[PDB]
Amino acid sequence: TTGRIVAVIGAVVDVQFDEGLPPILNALEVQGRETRLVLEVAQHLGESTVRTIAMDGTEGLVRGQKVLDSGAPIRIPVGPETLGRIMNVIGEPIDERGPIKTKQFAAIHAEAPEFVEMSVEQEILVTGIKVVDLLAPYAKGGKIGLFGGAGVGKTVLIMELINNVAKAHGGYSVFAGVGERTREGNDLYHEMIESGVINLKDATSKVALVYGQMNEPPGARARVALTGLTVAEYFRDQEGQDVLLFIDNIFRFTQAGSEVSALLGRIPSAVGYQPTLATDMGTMQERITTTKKGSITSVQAIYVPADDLTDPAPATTFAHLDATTVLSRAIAELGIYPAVDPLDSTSRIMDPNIVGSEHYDVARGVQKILQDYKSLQDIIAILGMDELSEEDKLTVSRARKIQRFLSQPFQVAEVFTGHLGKLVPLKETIKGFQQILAGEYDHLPEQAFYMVGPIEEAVAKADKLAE
Amino acid sequence: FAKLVRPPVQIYGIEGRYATALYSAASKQNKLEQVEKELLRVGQILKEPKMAASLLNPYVKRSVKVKSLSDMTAKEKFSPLTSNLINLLAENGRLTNTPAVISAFSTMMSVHRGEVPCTVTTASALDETTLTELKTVLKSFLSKGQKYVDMSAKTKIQKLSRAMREI
Amino acid sequence: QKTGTAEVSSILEERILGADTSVDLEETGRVLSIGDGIARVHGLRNVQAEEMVEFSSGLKGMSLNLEPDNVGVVVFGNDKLIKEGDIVKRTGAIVDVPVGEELLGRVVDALGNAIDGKGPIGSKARRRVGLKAPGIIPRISVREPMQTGIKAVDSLVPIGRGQRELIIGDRQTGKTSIAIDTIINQKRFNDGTDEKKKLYCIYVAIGQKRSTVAQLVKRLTDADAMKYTIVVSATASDAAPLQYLAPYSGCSMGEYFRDNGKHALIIYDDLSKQAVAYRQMSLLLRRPPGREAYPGDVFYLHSRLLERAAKMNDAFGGGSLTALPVIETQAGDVSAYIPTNVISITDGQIFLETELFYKGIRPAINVGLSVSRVGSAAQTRAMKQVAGTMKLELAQYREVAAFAQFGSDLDAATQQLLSRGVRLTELLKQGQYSPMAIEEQVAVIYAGVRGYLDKLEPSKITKFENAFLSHVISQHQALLGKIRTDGKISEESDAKLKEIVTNFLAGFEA
Amino acid sequence: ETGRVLSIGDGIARVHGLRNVQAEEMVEFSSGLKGMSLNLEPDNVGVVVFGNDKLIKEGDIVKRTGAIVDVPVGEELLGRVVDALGNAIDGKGPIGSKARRRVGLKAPGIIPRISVREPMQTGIKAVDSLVPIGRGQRELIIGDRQTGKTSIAIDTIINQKRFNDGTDEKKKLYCIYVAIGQKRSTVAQLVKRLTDADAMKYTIVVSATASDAAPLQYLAPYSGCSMGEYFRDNGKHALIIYDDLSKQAVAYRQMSLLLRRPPGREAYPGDVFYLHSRLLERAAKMNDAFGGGSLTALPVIETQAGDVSAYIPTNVISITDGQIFLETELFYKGIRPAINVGLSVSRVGSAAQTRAMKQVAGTMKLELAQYREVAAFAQFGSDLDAATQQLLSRGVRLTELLKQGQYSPMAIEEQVAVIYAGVRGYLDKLEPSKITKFENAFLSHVISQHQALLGKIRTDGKISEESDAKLKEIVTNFLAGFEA
Ligand SMILES: Nc1ncnc2c1ncn2[C@@H]1O[C@H](COP(=O)(O)OP(=O)(O)NP(=O)(O)O)[C@@H](O)[C@H]1O
Ligand SMILES: Nc1ncnc2c1ncn2[C@@H]1O[C@H](COP(=O)(O)OP(=O)(O)NP(=O)(O)O)[C@@H](O)[C@H]1O
Ligand SMILES: Nc1ncnc2c1ncn2[C@@H]1O[C@H](COP(=O)(O)OP(=O)(O)O)[C@@H](O)[C@H]1O
Ligand SMILES: [Mg+2]
Ligand SMILES: [Mg+2]
Ligand SMILES: [Mg+2]
Repeated sequence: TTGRIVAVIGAVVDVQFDEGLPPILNALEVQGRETRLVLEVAQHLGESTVRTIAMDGTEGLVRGQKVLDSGAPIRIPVGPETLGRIMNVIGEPIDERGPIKTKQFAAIHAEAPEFVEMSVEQEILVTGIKVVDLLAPYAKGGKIGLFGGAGVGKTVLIMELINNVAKAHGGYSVFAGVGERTREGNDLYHEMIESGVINLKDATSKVALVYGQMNEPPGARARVALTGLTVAEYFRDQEGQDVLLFIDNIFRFTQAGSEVSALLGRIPSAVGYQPTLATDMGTMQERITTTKKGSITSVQAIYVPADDLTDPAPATTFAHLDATTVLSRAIAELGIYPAVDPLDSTSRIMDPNIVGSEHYDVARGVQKILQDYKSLQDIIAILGMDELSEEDKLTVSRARKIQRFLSQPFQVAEVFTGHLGKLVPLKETIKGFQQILAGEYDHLPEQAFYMVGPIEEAVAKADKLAE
Repeated sequence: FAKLVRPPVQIYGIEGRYATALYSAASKQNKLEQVEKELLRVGQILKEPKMAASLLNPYVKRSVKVKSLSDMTAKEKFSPLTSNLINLLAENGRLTNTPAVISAFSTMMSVHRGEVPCTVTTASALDETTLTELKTVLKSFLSKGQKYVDMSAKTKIQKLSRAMREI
Repeated sequence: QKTGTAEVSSILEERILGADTSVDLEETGRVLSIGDGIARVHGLRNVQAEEMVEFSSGLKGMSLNLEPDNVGVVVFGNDKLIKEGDIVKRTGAIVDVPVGEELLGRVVDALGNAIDGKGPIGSKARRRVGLKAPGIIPRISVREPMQTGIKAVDSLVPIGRGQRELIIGDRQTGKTSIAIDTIINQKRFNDGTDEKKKLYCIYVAIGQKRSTVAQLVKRLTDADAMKYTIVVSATASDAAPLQYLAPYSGCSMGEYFRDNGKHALIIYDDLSKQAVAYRQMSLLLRRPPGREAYPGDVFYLHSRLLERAAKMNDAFGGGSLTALPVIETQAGDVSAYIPTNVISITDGQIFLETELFYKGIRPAINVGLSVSRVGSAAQTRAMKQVAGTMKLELAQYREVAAFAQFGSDLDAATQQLLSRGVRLTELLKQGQYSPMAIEEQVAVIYAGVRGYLDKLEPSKITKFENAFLSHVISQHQALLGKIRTDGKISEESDAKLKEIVTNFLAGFEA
Repeated sequence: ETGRVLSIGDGIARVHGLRNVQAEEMVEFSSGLKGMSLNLEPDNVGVVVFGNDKLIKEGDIVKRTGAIVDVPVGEELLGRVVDALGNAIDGKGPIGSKARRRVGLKAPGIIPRISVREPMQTGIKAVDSLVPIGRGQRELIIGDRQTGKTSIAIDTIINQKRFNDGTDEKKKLYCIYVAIGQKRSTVAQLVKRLTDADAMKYTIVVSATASDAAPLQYLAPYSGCSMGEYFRDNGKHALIIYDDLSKQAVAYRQMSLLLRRPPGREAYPGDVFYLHSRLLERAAKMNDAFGGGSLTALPVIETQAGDVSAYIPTNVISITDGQIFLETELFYKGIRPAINVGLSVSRVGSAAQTRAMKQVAGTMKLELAQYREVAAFAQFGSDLDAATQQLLSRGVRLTELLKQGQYSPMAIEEQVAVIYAGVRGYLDKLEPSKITKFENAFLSHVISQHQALLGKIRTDGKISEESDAKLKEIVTNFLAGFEA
């Protein structure tokens, strides 16, 4: 029915209802705004009152203002006419192109794909990024996570991912920027119109955009990700299609949840996250999945607060992944972009009975030698290098080569690197390392592997640096 | 479950919560007025030199304080469906509170009737009308018949201002 | 705040008028408020502590706070289906779960319901998830082996039946595999003819994603292990009290086999995630936060549960429940609140480490930190007469590891221990999903622990053991199968071994 | 028109009345004091007083304004010094404030914008080569106290003389400078510094300091933003510097705690992120269809013992488009301005330089993060192959280059001059202990001789094989004339 605001703090408005107490989750309508204001219901304090989160700023509201029970959960422009279009938290379009035109709408608060719908098929999605493919390949239609502290190359990676993986793809992609930089959305729109995965003219757009950046309220950010996945959940269940869902940054979801949690009546828990950080994540990751009906390759990027991979946010995220690429500040700081930690990155399909004994045996061999080099690391740098074995100056030599050959000039990073982009096919990666490992280049100097593509392009820099 | 007669005075939010009850408990049997006066009386059945040895006494408790309030109800001019707002405050340990619960009973009664705006210098305009500042003039006619930065701030300072004609 | 629930308007009004909904709120009540999975309720003036109630909208709930003026109820499910007012009703409900053999092969949820989509469970019996554990006297000292079939474990960290050994380690180190392979290995006993040696497996998944528990059961099915395994699963998007509960259900379904002279193994993967859930309920219930914000009963929680695995003396069936709880540690901190607690409750730890993992040590068991307080007693004699030595030798190898590097020229006496050490170490490496039989193990360890492998390049060892194992398994199924049933290594079997080892190596490296 | 005061203390007035007051709407007080609504609760409005709450007493009168909070705007502010509400405080009588913008403005969404392409020069070799800012960028200055965090933002405004005293209407940059939390003794000494070097003219300076009330520091950097929003929304170029957000946050914390909003990490309130996020988004590079106008923002953060895990410093870094780190260690070591190249990033890269700089320093940022690590590996006196003998034989000299004086920016042209000297290897054979008496000459020698070459590179902003050729001798014409 109709309801009247009783109280308002920051982002949490309580409302009172004569008769029609809206069920939790039910989207409510603020009457009297120069721009639409929705209030996702959050609890029944009782006496016909309901506490709620605002999907925009409450600047202006007034005790008694008119609120209307929209009768059901936030609903969005799910459907095929979302491609090329920048949606938002509540459906409303914001590329300025007048209503998104569809007669199919779905609530963003769904249940989750039951046990029996689970698909157990996993096959290697090659990305052409050497480090990921060699040591921790992603899997077609699986949950992938990009771990990173601030500034280590999380976002750039996901670009070079949407560039590679999502271009040579004839299905549908849904990129949803939750809680990060507005500059970076505008930035992608135009790259994605230069490439024309978004085409303003025809209807050949292969990419739905949902957006709710670090400039919006906690209400928004807390739900922007619920929207962008409702969008990609359609393209899955219907088409049976191969939906690529990118998020950046799934962290801002729990942070956003944090900001209001206080004002919602929660004794805080460890590190001061919501007492619900756990399940909030669960009933929401458990939706970004692959059913028998369809498949969603998911590439989330997770902020690691202060790089502490144990911070209850990134920590709890790990359970929900099938392949995790973890980014290292110490690696980046050495100039080795993409700063992937070849010893904290993991895939479920790194099984010799899935990738073959050549692949596997070769990855693990690289992983090993890098680990061994890490071990000699505080002998040598404080107690004389040449005091090493013969065996060891050798496993150092090769290691540092291997370690650098693992870098890649990214195509979306030419602006930084200075070298033209690159991209290596899985089998030339396996081969490249297998060689270095085998002792076939112990003669070429270090820098020759730094930032080249296929292994030969290092033999190139091998003379270019020579004479 | 039951729906509630929230009369557009509302009042509280946390404590005089019993009050907000009986504008809805009363408005079924339209006995609003039967109590508007009933309470006025109990407000002093307790301010006696004979009722304060329990009024603020955690000594007797919810035993002989509720069934010794079957007296100051049944006996006197009460014993209706309002001998109970006591029998509640009796049990729910808030007899020490009723004065405030009656106070608000009023300020919610005289907003179905009167209006409360007040004059400047003396008593209540009780503008019991369908329109605010309509009868604000025609009822105060029975009242006759019974510039340099600083000087700026110092002129509004006497107009509608200060400690002067206030006394 | 000052006031108090129940006490206001909605409720208040009607204590004046005269309200008469038959059930004086004894058998029912109504929702005073609801959010974050907590449902405060008026009435139920007759509910018991921890009783199960039914919501108007059909949902299930549990009565954890019986406060004076209201019952605080935690909601088994999404709560959009609850609103202020809904009537709540005592169902006379006992929180119990389906029990007995009719579960093997099934995948139930936290409460016992099939979710494998294979319809009804023919549960002939029910047992309450909330039960005291066998006291002091019903028990006898753990002695029968519970063999995981993992070389590192069965030799250096023996688990017996009735024991609670903890798989503990940072994330992504093989904690769950240790559990899996253990289940798998159980089959060889279950398809034999010895009842005394069969083992039924409950594996409780708490807090994990479905794409995982699924994957998991596919693997347990491909091994044909599902046939003797119950898989209880309260996944990530299940509500809290489910996860909180799941392990006690699991315990109850194995506690059945225990009390019917049979032998069960339960895995609680992951006992850290259950804690989290219980924490959540405790916090929203507004119960005093303590360290890491966990309640004062998050010890009491796990110690109630894990003290329920035991070895019943003969007079009680002879049965056994054995628990492998699994704790995720953060940056290896085993002094954190939950690790501390569990490590405290259990009687052993198998710690797994990431550096070990990548160095090559897979399984990545740190044999120095790992321990089993049951120890030797849980081991067959054969195993005991090689494992002993190995332990000691690796221990010395450990004391002198430093000189690996800055020691390519040192007392030929300790040049020795290094060699033996790295070799013994290679022997403890093992592939995934490939659990070995105890007599097989004793053989391959015997080889190294007695010298015979000392003059072989470490590299080749995992290949030698691979072929050597095979040779005896097809050929001398003779006095291999005899090492097993006899239990020990006979004066005679010692020799038939030295003959096969030395002469086979001979020809191997030739 | 408005009502009572329920209770007052600590800058927090509870009010029983105001029944139709907007949340976030500013009220006014009996004594003529502007307050503010922030807690709209059932039975009262908690109001954050914008000044000394001694004058307030129980019972006073609070009256609505109807307005959400706003401030003076426009060129009528330049050269002035205003408190957090716009009021002038340099004793020069009111500003000509016809323009009046709201503080509580949300930031430009996706469309109104365009990739940051416009070089915002600092005149600091260090910054303009290795972490270059551009108009619309947020680049954070972070560091321990007394590391040089301010002599960055000051040296930069003092650089904008050159452009603001000329013709080219794009190269012009008007400067706002919020001063949150500091002491007046300093705000002043700083204006005096601006004034002297003659830059004060193009520069608002909003100042909410130590003694100013709490909500006044809360608000200050927002106010100073609106003032810079105008300059962009009307086709011009603004550079606002919040100094510092650390002190602001602290202030917001106070309000929040006194308002009884349950405390979080380090006592701060939940939205303490939202606070800096939203403010800092409001700096953008507007797209042509909207003015072409910009708002570059240098927020400033102060760390404890270097701890960048501190709630705040980690938040603000996650927000800005990169940052400069400071480090006392380098400072005393001689590396003034103390920067830490390897740890400073500019998330806009060369996309914000002239193609003149880019050519002398576009892959030298990933070189002084490897020459770094490759002199920390072979620190000790041994032997290293033919490849890594040189990288060191260079760098030591190169660093002596970004060593720069204070209050003495450089125009991009000259920066390209010296950077060229080394990067092309015309210093690869000189004892570092001289590489300063050198530059201090070779740059006053090629301003007195060739205003020629500078002319070109300065204008077309590039080094054609033409320009390059001339250089290739002007240089050489110097090393041989000193040592050889
Ligand atoms: N004995 C082994 N040899 C080689 N690889 C192994 C071995 N055991 C496990 N792995 C690999 O290690 C990976 C993950 O180990 P896992 O059993 O999941 O431990 P975990 O502690 O449960 N990690 P997680 O459940 O995500 O916190 C898998 O992909 C395996 O294939
Ligand atoms: N490039 C430079 N060369 C030599 N001295 C410098 C240089 N830059 C700054 N200084 C000096 O170092 C001091 C600190 O500079 P400042 O800008 O106040 O850093 P800060 O961290 O902002 N100090 P504070 O506001 O207390 O935090 C000054 O008093 C300067 O004169
Ligand atoms: N592929 C890359 N090659 C070289 N440098 C990179 C690469 N990716 C990121 N970087 C460096 O890291 C910085 C930050 O990248 P970003 O992905 O935005 O961090 P975040 O992980 O917080 O989103 C860049 O601006 C850049 O200088
Ligand atoms: Mg990013
Ligand atoms: Mg696991
Ligand atoms: Mg400063």
